[PDB]
Amino acid sequence: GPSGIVPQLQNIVSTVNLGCKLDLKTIALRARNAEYNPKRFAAVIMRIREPRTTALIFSSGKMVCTGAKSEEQSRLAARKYARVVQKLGFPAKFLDFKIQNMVGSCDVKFPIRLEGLVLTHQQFSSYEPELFPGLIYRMIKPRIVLLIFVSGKVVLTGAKVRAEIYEAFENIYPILKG
DNA sequence: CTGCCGAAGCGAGCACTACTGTCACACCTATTTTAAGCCCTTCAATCAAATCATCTTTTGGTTAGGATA
Repeated sequence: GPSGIVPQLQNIVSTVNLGCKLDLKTIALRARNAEYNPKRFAAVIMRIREPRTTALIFSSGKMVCTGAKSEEQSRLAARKYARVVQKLGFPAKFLDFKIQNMVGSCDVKFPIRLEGLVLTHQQFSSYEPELFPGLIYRMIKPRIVLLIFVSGKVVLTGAKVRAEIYEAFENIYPILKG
């Protein structure tokens, strides 16, 4: 059963279609929050604290936002940037909101001997202590990629909802225990 | 007044990896979030090697406990 520690989400990734053409130079000229460094990259990157997130905008009318701790928080930040662009003088719309990725982490509070895991799980676990200190495991159900360390803490990514993170956590937990 | 054919020296066949005309798709980086491990600096707290001050062990000379020659 559960060890009493829940996987806390660390990140959320989401995108929405603004539905109109925008001028990045105009945004950099008007908005009190903007980049335009075309010498490096022709784009504008936002960020707000409530929710704590970073978003990025193009002239093509797409938005990519990331940084929240919950999917609904990410959507709130997305709608905040949509409001900002609407009051920037652009006819922005909050259309086709899609959630792309999230990151979570947890712990088991006992040491992990990676050698046994690689010896019994090499077919899906990649161990290489020379470059990346931890161990890499790719999980199929659901499409999750997992990082495991000796300290017992685990990083989970590749899901679309917190339920997937929890379910993968409890799938791996017996393996971590033994 | 023009023309044939020999003598000797040449030759062959057998021994139970350099550029150029394109072209699309790679190369390239705009950022988010971890979990333990990273390189270099850079100063600060602690340390230990070397040097200075002084007590003491002994090597040449004076003193009065001590003695021969």
